[PDB]
Amino acid sequence: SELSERIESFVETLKRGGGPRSSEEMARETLGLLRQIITDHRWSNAGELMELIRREGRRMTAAQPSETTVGNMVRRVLKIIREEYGRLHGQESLHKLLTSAQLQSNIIEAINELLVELEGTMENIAAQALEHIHSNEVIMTIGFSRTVEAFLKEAARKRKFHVIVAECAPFCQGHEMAVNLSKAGIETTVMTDAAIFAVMSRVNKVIIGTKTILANGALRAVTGTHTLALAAKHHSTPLIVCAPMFKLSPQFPNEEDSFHKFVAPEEVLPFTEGDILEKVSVHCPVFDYVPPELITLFISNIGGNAPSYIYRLMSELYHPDDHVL
Amino acid sequence: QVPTRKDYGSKVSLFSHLPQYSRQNSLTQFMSIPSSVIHPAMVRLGLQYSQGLVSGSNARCIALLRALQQVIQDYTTPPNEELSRDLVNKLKPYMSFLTQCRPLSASMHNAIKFLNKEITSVGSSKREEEAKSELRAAIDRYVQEKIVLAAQAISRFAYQKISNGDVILVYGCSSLVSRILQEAWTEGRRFRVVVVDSRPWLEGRHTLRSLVHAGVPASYLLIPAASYVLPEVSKVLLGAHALLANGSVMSRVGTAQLALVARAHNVPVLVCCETYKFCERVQTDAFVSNELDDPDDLQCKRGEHVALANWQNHASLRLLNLVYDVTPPELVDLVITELGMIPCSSVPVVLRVKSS
Amino acid sequence: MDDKELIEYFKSQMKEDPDMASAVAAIRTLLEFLKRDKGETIQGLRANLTSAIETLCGVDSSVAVSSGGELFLRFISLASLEYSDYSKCKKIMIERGELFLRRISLSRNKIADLCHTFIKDGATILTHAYSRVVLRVLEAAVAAKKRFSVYVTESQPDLSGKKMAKALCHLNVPVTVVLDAAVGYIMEKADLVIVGAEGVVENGGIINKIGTNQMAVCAKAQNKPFYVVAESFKFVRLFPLNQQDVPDKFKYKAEEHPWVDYTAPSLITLLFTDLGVLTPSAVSDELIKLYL
Amino acid sequence: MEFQAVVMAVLLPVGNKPLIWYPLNLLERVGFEEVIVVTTRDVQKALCAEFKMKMKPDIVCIPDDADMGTADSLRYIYPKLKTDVLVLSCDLITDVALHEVVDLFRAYDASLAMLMRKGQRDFIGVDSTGKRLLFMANEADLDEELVIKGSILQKHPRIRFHTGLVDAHLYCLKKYIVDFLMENGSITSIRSELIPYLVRKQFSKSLDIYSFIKEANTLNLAPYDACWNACRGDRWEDLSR
Amino acid sequence: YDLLDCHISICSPQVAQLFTDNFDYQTRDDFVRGLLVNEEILGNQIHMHVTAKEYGARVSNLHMYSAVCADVIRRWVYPLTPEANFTDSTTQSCTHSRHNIYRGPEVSLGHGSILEENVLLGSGTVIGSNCFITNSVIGPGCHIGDNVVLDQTYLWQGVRVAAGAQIHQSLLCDNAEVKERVTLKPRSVLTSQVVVGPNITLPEGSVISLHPPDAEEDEDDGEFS
Repeated sequence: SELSERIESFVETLKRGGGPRSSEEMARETLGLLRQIITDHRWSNAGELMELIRREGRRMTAAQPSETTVGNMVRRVLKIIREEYGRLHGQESLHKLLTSAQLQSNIIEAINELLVELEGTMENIAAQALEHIHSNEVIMTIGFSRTVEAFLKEAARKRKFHVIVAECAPFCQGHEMAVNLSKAGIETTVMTDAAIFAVMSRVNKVIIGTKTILANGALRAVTGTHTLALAAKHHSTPLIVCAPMFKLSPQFPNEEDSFHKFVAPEEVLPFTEGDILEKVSVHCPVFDYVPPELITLFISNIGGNAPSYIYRLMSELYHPDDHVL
Repeated sequence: QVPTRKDYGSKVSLFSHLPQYSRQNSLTQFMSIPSSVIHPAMVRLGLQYSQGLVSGSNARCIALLRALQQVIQDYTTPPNEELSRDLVNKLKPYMSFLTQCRPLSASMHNAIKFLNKEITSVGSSKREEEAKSELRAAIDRYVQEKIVLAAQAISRFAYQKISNGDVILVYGCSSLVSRILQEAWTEGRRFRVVVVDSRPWLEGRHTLRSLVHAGVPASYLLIPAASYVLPEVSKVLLGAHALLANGSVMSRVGTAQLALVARAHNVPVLVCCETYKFCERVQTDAFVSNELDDPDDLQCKRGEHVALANWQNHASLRLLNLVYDVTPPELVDLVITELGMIPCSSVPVVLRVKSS
Repeated sequence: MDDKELIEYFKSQMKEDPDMASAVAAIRTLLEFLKRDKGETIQGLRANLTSAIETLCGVDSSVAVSSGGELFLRFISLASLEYSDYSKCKKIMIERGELFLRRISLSRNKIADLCHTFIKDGATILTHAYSRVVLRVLEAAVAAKKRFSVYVTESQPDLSGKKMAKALCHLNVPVTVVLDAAVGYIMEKADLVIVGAEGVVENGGIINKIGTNQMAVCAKAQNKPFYVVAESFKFVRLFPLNQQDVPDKFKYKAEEHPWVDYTAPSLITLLFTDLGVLTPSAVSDELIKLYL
Repeated sequence: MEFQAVVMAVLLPVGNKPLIWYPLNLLERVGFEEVIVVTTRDVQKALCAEFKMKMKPDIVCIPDDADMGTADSLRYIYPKLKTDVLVLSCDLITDVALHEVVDLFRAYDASLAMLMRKGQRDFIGVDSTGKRLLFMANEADLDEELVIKGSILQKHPRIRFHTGLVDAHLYCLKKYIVDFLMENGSITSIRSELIPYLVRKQFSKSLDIYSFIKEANTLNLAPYDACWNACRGDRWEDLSR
Repeated sequence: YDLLDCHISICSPQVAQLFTDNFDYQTRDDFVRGLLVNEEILGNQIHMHVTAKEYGARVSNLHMYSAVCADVIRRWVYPLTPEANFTDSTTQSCTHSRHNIYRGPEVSLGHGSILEENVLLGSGTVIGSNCFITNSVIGPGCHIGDNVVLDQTYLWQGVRVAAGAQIHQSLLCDNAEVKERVTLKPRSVLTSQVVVGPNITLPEGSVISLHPPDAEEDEDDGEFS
């Protein structure tokens, strides 16, 4: 009842406009909502609970497939029920092929500790940040993302370096990073996207955030990230991606081409142009697809990793059956 | 003498050697209204350059040549002097002032060199009126053969490559590309055009206004989304502001990005440029020779707040506004000139044959 | 003189000397037709000559024939440039054609006497199809008492590779026939890949046998040197942007089986023409200089 | 040379220092080695002789007829005109950096540049940027409704209107404007008819008209109150000069 | 003059009182003009808010209907989108592709047909062979023949079109039908199950309906009487 109306409000907020802007807020709200779902709805066996979770997660994902934090948090919860059921009652590999009613409290405590560990991902990333920045380095970022801004603005407490931020047109939110970071004395620079390659030779390394990392190591980021990665590969400069663990989602690029997110073309082309708006077709995607071959490293709350290892993290977070959801 | 334009705002350390002025600060505030340095063919062109009333390289060259035609017409020799040298010695301050208003381009450099050579070639025995008339005629012939006939020949050449049912990608406001596409569409070619624009000038809309006025189907998008649209793109066609002896292409900031992503997507790249735009000087990057425009154009109004409003009050904050960049030759597959369809590596060869 | 007689003249010139290049025979046919034409106007010469050019191109769809015809017509224009009178023009046409024919006859030996210096003793030679120029340069290298291994592909459409293998065994040279799909597997054992060219495009890329492009790409992947040999008259004012852009009049008639591929100049180390050893830019320079 | 400074007078050397001296000095503040002044003849065609007692850098004076407006004065003085002109009035006390106004005449290659100030009856309407004026009229020729054409709104859909603004009677004008003035004798005064005629003629290779807005000073108008205000402010104005 | 009337107003109960006092007022424009002509008495200043980053319009005629449909298909009113399914109904589920090609469930595109751009297909539609549909909207459950050309048209639910027809800029209401060898000129209208007979080309301004007098022509199996 009350939980149902809260779920409906959450779905409507996702459909219209994200209230809690930070992805961490999305993860915390999704986990809390799943907590009241588990506590309130009645179930005898784990199967009906799993299918109810499948239905609710399907509804929430269908509300807005552009962002996948809700989806992979739901998948993590489903794996939590699977693990708890296997523990209280009793991974695909060649070894497997050759060889061969009180869990509610355990589920609740698992979700609680998941929230506790999710709280400190930013702090862990900041703690390990200092080992990848040396004095008088040149760093370039794209758009706005709180992870990398915390990264740099804490790693500059003991080091001095230069930072270049390219505005992510049309949503010129790189200016926000520039202002916030220059309010910490970092000697930053504000730049357009069209100049990326023009300056890319004189950059030591490039650190970027992301919105979602796929299974193959390819990621979905803000528009223009693919061009930056291509320039990096051309100049062979290392590329660092700062992404917490919950931004890892088990889908794959070729899925119905509902991958990008197209917004109103008002930002790209103002409505004041007039007559020419009929014969002209305008596209304003907000996300770009970066292949895994252009990525050098992954920094998460657990440490450093290579893209070629990303698949393993998939097996430790999501059961293969719950990919389709 | 003419004063020196004050540099506005702090600059990036890597770009400390380049000047950076502001559109608000006009040098004419420190010059006589009845121009006493020399006749005011200076100030009209200098103001239209500094304020950005004329942007196209061909437009800049044509305006400069018209202004210098007026200079020659109004010029008179001083007694006990030779025209062939006094004219150039007097013309050098015009170039200094024009550079102060806004740095010159390769096309204008070539025009100045050509006119200086023409003035030097003028004999010391011929009469004043004959010399002035022949200088004006030489300027007219240069304009004709180096712009109009060159554009027509380049359009005829490009008509071969443009096939039916393909997609052609352009960039920015370039007169040559727009004329090529319009003439190709005139001859019955049926195709689409994809327009890529970039902040802060946003001059790409210009060519869009042309394309609809020519009835050509078109599409418009910003530069960062180019990687999204290239898979359905069949050809990329770019205008160039200059060609260097090493085969590199000096052009607007986004040109190199488009070339690199097109190569990464396996798409042929065409560069259309006139022979007179070829420059002998060479460079390997955009840092050694560029031009920093007014950084105040970078400010944008998102929502109800401008993030970069008081950027001057942050000591650590820096803004750069590049206007030019260098595309390496290995990413260029064509140079389309009146001489024909050549590879980039043959750019110096043209410089050899047109020099004599 | 009629088109048929031209056709049998061309075919007989081909058959009498199997070693003669196709473009050489085409140029000889054009010169003979000019020798017996009884025309009076240079424009009348140009129309008949170009019409015979398309006639021979229909007879033989090779790029070399079209390149030779274009070179011949440019030679006609060059001869007529500074001769207002027509009889003096015609005599100069004949004499310069004789000189041109003898020079292109000696061109193959000129290429051979220059190309063989790059064959390191004990190295491995890789070749695609039956090209007479590479055979001649291998003969020159053998004459210098050098030892080398040779691999040749089979050129699946018509097995000219086996014919080249026979012609090389005739010279007592260690040669091995390999499948067209094994080039990569052989690319590791090679030291330098020399190949003939059907034709040369503006920037230095080569129009050649269909299997050349993949071999060039594989060699570039292994960073092995890649040398192409061709004569001067094989130059042409064409410029494809990719394999699709090649005109269909050269691909076929020589499901889908094109006989021709295009190789970009970025994958070519050097060219060996009678003018000398050339970078790919030199071809574009020569074409620019020829046409004013 | 392409500007020929022209001073209108149809005045009286009133004040602490002669009135006509105040604008003329401005001309010598920025170049303008030579200047043409036109005097009145209804009172006496000899005020030039009285003005010849000043100490300006260089002066040229020309008498006129008894009845002659500003446009009539230009019609008389045309044979001495060879290029673009800069018409001023004797009654004008301001410290404007003139280089702004001519910039509008310079950069945009306009056919007319004027100076207009925030006064402290006649309506003007400029575009959004506040440089190119688009409409102008007076309540004398308007009964109750102000009329705007459709075409001007098609080309400019946002017009900003000003009411209490005061003219400084300073105009940079092209030569063909003077030639057109020659072609038609129906024009008698510049402000009264000539400027609105051009403004309307901008919309039938076109006509460009620009006005620069100031916020510092006006001209010494005919009313004695304006003269008193000018006298009060003259000490502050001359403190810098 | 650059403003567009979105027909959106923020009002006070004073508006209701003024309406219930001023009997003659009938429309919003009448109220605005009456208040702006009755200035000194009950001053009641009217204020304005202008937006330039969001979309708002009011459809009032076929011109505005076509303009609004074209804008909506082109995502001008985001988040409102045909594939967004803001009304949670099963039928309006859609998938978004390149060139704004919106496809519903069970469309079954025929061989050789081409959807060029800005095309929305209702669920249950059937498309023939070598069809060319551009800048148009097709309602659910429609049926289209072979070699049909549709440009800037709008087909509601249940519309049936025979093969070989050419349709430009017209509107076809629900359950309408068109026979073979029929060409529709721009701005044509077909309403409420009117079937156009074979071998006819309607003029430019062609509005037809079952009701005799209002429609310029009324018929059920032809266009000639």
